[PDB]
Amino acid sequence: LRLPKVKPGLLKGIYTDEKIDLRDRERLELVESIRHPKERDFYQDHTYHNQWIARDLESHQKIQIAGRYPYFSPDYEIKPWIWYPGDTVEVVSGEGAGQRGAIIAVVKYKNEILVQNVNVQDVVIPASETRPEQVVQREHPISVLRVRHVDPSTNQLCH
Amino acid sequence: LNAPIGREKEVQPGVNRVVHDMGNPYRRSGVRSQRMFRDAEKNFEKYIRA
Amino acid sequence: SGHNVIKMGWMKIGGSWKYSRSYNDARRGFAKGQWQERKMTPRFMLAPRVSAGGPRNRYEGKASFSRLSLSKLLWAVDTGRLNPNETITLYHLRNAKVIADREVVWP
Amino acid sequence: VAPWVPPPRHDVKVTMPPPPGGEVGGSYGVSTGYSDRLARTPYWKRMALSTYALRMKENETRYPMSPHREGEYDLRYTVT
Amino acid sequence: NKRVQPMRLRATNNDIGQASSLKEWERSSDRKYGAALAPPKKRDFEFRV
Amino acid sequence: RFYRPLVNQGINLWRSRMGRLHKGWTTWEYNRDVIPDPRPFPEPAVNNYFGRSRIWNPIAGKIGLVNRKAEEWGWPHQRPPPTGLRRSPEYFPFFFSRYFPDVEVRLVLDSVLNNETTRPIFHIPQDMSKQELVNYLKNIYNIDNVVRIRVRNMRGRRFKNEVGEIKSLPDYKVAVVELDSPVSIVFKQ
Amino acid sequence: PKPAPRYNIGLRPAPKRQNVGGQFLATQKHYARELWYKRQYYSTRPFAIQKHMGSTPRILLDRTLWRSCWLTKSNLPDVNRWEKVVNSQRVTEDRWALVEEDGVMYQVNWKMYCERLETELQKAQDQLPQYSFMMKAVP
Amino acid sequence: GFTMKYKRGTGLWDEDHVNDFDANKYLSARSTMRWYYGMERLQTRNNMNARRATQSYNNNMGLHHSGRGAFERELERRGIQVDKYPLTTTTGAARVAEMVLLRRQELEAHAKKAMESQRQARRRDAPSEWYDETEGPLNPRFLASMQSNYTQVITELPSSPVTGR
Amino acid sequence: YDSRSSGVHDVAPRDGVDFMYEGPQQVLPGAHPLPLFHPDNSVTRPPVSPYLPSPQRPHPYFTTELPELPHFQTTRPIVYTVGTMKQRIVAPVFDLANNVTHTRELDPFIFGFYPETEEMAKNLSYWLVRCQNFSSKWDYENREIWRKAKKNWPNTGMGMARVGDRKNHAHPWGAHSKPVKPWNLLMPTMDVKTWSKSNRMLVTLKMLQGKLQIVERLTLPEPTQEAYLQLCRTMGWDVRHKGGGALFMDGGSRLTPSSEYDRAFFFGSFFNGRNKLVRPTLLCDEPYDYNRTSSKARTKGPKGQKNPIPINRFNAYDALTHDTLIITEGALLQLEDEMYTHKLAMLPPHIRAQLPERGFLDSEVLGDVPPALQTVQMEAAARTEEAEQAMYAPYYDNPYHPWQDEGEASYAVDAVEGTVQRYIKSRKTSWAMLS
Amino acid sequence: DAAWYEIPTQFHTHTYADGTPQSRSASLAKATKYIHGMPHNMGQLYSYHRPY
Amino acid sequence: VLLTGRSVWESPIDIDPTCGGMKSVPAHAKKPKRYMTHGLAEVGVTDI
Amino acid sequence: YQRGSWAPGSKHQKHMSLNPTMYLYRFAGPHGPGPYVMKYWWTLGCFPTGIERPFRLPEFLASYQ
RNA sequence: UAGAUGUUUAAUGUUAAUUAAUUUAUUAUUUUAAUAUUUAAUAUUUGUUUAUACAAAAGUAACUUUUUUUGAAUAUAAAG
RNA sequence: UUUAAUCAAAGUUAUUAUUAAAUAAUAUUGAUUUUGGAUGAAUUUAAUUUUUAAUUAUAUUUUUGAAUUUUAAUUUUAUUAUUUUGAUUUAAUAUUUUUAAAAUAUUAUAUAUUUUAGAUUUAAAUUUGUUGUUUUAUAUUU
Repeated sequence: LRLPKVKPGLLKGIYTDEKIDLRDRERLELVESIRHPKERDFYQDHTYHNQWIARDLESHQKIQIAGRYPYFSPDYEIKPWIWYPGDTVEVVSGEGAGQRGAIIAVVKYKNEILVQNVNVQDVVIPASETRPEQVVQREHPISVLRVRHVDPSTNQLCH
Repeated sequence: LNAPIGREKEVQPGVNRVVHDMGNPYRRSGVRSQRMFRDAEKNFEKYIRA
Repeated sequence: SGHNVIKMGWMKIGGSWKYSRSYNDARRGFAKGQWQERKMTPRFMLAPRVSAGGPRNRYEGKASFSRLSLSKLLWAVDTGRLNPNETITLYHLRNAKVIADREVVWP
Repeated sequence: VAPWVPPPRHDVKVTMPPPPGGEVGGSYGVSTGYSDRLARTPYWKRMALSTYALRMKENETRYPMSPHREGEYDLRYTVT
Repeated sequence: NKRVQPMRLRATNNDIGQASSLKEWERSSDRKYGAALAPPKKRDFEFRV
Repeated sequence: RFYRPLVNQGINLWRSRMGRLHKGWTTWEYNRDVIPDPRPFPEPAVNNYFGRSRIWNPIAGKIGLVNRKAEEWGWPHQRPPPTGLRRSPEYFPFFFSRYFPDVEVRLVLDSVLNNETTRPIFHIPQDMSKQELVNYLKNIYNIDNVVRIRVRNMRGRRFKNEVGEIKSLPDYKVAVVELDSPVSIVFKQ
Repeated sequence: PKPAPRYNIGLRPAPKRQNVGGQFLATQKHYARELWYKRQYYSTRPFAIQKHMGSTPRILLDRTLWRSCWLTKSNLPDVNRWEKVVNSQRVTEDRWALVEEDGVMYQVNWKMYCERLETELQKAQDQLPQYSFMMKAVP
Repeated sequence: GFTMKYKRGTGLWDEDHVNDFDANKYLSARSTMRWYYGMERLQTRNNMNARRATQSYNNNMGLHHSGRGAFERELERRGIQVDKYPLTTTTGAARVAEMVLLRRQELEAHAKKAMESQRQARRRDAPSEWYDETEGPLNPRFLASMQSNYTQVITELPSSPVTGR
Repeated sequence: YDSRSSGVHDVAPRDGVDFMYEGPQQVLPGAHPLPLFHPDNSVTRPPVSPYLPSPQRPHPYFTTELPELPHFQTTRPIVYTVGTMKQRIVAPVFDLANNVTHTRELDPFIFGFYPETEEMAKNLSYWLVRCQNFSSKWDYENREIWRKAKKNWPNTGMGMARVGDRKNHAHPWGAHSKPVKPWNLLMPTMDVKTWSKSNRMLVTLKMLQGKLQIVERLTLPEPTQEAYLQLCRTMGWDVRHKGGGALFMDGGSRLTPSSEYDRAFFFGSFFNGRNKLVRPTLLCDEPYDYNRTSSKARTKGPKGQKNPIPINRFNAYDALTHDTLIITEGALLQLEDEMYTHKLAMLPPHIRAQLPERGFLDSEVLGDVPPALQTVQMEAAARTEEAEQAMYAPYYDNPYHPWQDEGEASYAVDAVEGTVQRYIKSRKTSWAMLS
Repeated sequence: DAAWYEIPTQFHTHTYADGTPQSRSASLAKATKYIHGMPHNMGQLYSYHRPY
Repeated sequence: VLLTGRSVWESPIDIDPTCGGMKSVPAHAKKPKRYMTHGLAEVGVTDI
Repeated sequence: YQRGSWAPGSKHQKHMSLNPTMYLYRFAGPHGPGPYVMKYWWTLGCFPTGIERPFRLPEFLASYQ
């Protein structure tokens, strides 16, 4: 909170123009050949211990997987459901605090909302050899925790 | 950043700023602990308005 | 915030422990009790004990009264705690708070 | 499992609960007597099926002695 | 505690009193006022075990 | 009150006589009476292994019946069916079996594709015997040219999902039904 | 009434188990540092993050911890803002920076002050005749 | 063991003779209610079990739930009162509380009329020597309260001291 | 020290907030020749008082009857004691409409006890330790770690350290041999001497500062929270969370005292700010402890007094974290009643012997005076007790006329039984005590 | 205060959107086979331990 | 749901919040009733 | 015996009595999976010891989703 | 320079009553469990050529679709 | 192209979390799926002993050889405990961490402050005829 935060490569100091990670899958033929022919690595096909036992994840692994899919909790939905397609709602806080737009769709189990023109991003569409790389702009699901309704008379906050 | 209940404009000025709410610590807990504290921001308004 | 190293005085924490041998004994509650004096026999082993009970054995029934000074009484009737019209007994003293109740034990 | 848990030993009285076991032939180990039929029976019922002359005849006390085991102290009122 | 003194060798009447004279004992009628020092109550004559 | 044991030998210090050993473990201190846990820790009674050697637990559970009670007749509410009916072919769970069978005979589409095979192969459940299958082709699909049925009780297939959680496909059986006539499937081509 | 054993008066945090201390002095829990931010003895003190060690907090901002760890998704909702307390109101003004001038220090938008550096530097390097290239994990 | 059961329900309010060692030198306004509803709970939650106990216990010993048996059932029929001292009951002491509440509401009614007399009797417009500050200045945020007493503006003191005239 | 010799202040002013020093003719914000950590003027923490506190006038209140509003006296007559202020304390009471209805004396014993720090400390030192969650201060011990019992390796042949059964504080799984469990701690004791005396010297400091204000009634006309917050704006109680807030000792009106609050106010009294609400008494119960010798070894909770002071009393931590004290006149009467028999027993004999002359000892029980105005609850219990003063008539165990026959008893000692018996007209009335 | 749920939301539901408890526990175990196994909507899983 | 932007109401997955725990819970399980419970639920304190 | 530390990825020697190991061929070090234990992660599927579990998720959110 | 005749820590330190520059006095030589060296330019590894019998227990890191019998049910590879 | 050879590493890394521990007096036939399977003995744990029952004092007294104190108000509330407020408050808070930055003194041998010289027991404990015993420490952070 004290000093500015810019692109992680500019004031940090190690500025590269193209980082290459060799541990990826694409670069397998680049590493599996760099090492000597005399560097034999066994267990290429079979492991030693029994791997069809059921096991947990790393500590840090759950921590990542609990934040992605939180609705797997019991009753993650909002206890009364008051957001519906066609509602007249305005955002409140966060990015673009104060825009007005009508709901078009609701993702109920996630406590979020698809609202016109608010929080619009470019849904890139990777494609196989038939179509090229396609990009498509599309507004995104935003949480209902940060939107309130445009009262058809007072046009203010209204539960 | 404080002045008696009537001298509320004369604080150290700021920039684009909108009073969000009062920092009632239970705003962090689950929504049933924010269904309480619902009107406690409404009620507190006219207490600092003359 | 210091260590009363015996025969050396108060010492800083983190200080020097080279000279705190008998202090590491006192903290452990370990009591030698001057027992290296084997040579000189104390009055303990040579003191004939009278009275298979003891010198002041307060056996049941021993009439050991709790002393009440008379001058403590004459000071509480002119202070105003005791009304000299009435037959002053043990009830008033306790209630006039002349004497506490820890003093009164049978008899 | 137990089909038909047996009834208490001597629930002949209509108001007061049966005496502890052993006294009437059973297993020593409780100083009370509990007839579930007596408790579940409500009060207006328990007083209905008796008369005052009879109520004073099963509240009857033998306190220093047992009413069932002759010559024996009331093992409702003993230490154990 | 520089305040207190050494506990004496033989008991004293204020020690035998203060021990059972706290607030917490105020209702312990028996054993109050040194009942354990008096000669026992003359037990009942119809007493038996 | 309990009065703590005492360990400061000195002027008296003669534990050799009346002093009974109080080195006996200090029950008074741990008096918090909730059992510790056994030092060789008994594993959970759930079977963790999932490979091809997944054995079947013989030990008969407790809640197993108390759920098959309430699923043949409401257990805590409705009264038990009379045993003459309970042990009868009219006991509903057995009734719904002589007139409403529920099996799953999944023929591998891979077997009879464009090729022509006189021995189709079936992924029949594990309860169904050889005869029970023939009587299932002849009565529901009217396939009445079986010669011999073989049996390869195969364990269901394992796999790990994207996270990496072990899952399995319900066990089945492979029954190489020797047909009389070469049957194929005319894949539209 | 023997006077109260107020060792750490409040509200300095509890001690850490010295060779000295009464049977009543409640030290810090074994394996738990007493100065929260001093994880690593030379850890510099955080800037605007004070963990509300103590009773329930009177006013709890979003950037201050309370029975929690830091979390940029929750402890800092929008980094372009900067929450204060004016007249007991949790207000969130603009974030600025103390950029330089002729000899004065005037605050400019902290989102604008960082849009330059993210570009004026990124546009500085790309016009430098090199090709920086780090290959990670050479076996 | 010995824990002084003869002191539990014997406080004036409902918060004494109860170990609340788990306190906190600042209880939030949400955490004060819960502390009241707490201390209010373990007095009813306490006895509402000691009533269920002794009533379900008499039902098993063969008595009336209250504790009456055969004899003290007859006496009430004969018209004799059974207990020595009939202590004032719910409807009794919850009725006395409608006395000392009803005369005070009438005493505090007439006190409106007696206060107006001795306030519209001595009703100056210039305050007496108390309006001096030769010793210590006045509290101007208080003068806004004495102002409704007189007509002359007390709420305006010069920057110079006020001799108190 | 004096490291960091550069790099602290950037060598430039800020944009429009930094001012250089003009000179010694103008005055800076905050400057004062006294060390003040909480610097306050009469605008930020305005004392609600007639005057302004000063070294000239001993207290910011009237010391003499101002004749433009009626004068009330205290309920109980005032006698001056050791720590008293030795001067009249006439304090103007207020009305819920922010007015000044009448003026009223204040008992020097309670409100004029000149403060001392070496005793208000005992009030704070008691609180800062009593107001403390003990059960949270629970750590494991050596014998709660669940590890092997055997030495984790033979101590000799191994190239290791001479250690067995590694479950100790040196290891990242062990625990302190003598750790801090709740019941090891201390709930300090606090008697009535040093609790009252401390508290009475806090309601005096709250006067000497001028933050004291007596109120007629604290009832809200409706049980909402709006009527609470609106009551503070008109009466002027800054109660925002940051600005200094009020302290509400509550006791009902003057004519209708009540030890409990008003359901209207109590329900509106709940607001997340610098507001408090305390019981209208300064005295407290006598400290006892039953588990004084760890007899009940199943206990949880600190050693010491098992009768702690409840949090909603008047303490020294919220006496200062809430600046303004707001007493109701009902609360006043109860303070003067419960402290009455206290100040009288705290007088010398030669002076205690003049009280029966000066109308201090007019006993409402001997009828020498009509009964004093009592609290709504404590009068209700006096109407009940007076009501049943008759049911004990026909029995020889009457509490109001005990020992009716101590004039006719004829005590007779017999030497066959250990008995001194008494006869009332030849009929034995002693009772052989059952066992 | 009977509002507090007298059957916990953590308990695996009856899976019967019809409106009645589907076989209670009896049948969640039949449908947990559908959970510990693979659901019906399930498309191409990514991992290298694949069913076939 | 992002691509088209359609609505979806019931979750597409039959979560088991017990993770094979209900295999040990009798089908007649239902929590008891607790009188004089603790907490500010029965009093909806929207004021603070 | 037992000269280094007690973790399986330690530095000095050990013994099978004091610190009995499970024979783990090649696992990940404290600083991450080097390019040797990933030659399996893209061919074998999981690290060759069998004990670690193949969290292949964020690749699935890379390609398929 | 500097109190003094030398071994019981200094603290409202972003008032645990604060909210944008705190730039927090803070670290136990060794018994702890993690990492990092040094031995280490290393010791040891290094795959161009030999002569084939069957059971069981033993594993199940494991897959299977493809011919078990004319027995119904069951099971057909793998160490210590 | 010449480098006579040498000489240095300082002070920053993303993107995801609400779990532990103590506290609370309102449950309870054993935690990890469908018994026997012959219709029968498989699925039996019972007995007057500080026991998942846990005790408000300092006196007296057994050999003073260590032992140690009695209903508190009799069915009255020291009770074996969780819930439609991330249950409540307090106390504690972490890797996958994967991150990483520059040419001053010398140049024929005594160890930092650059005027070039001078200056040198590694510490702690241990040893009280051994201060100088014959152990310990690679370093870093907890």
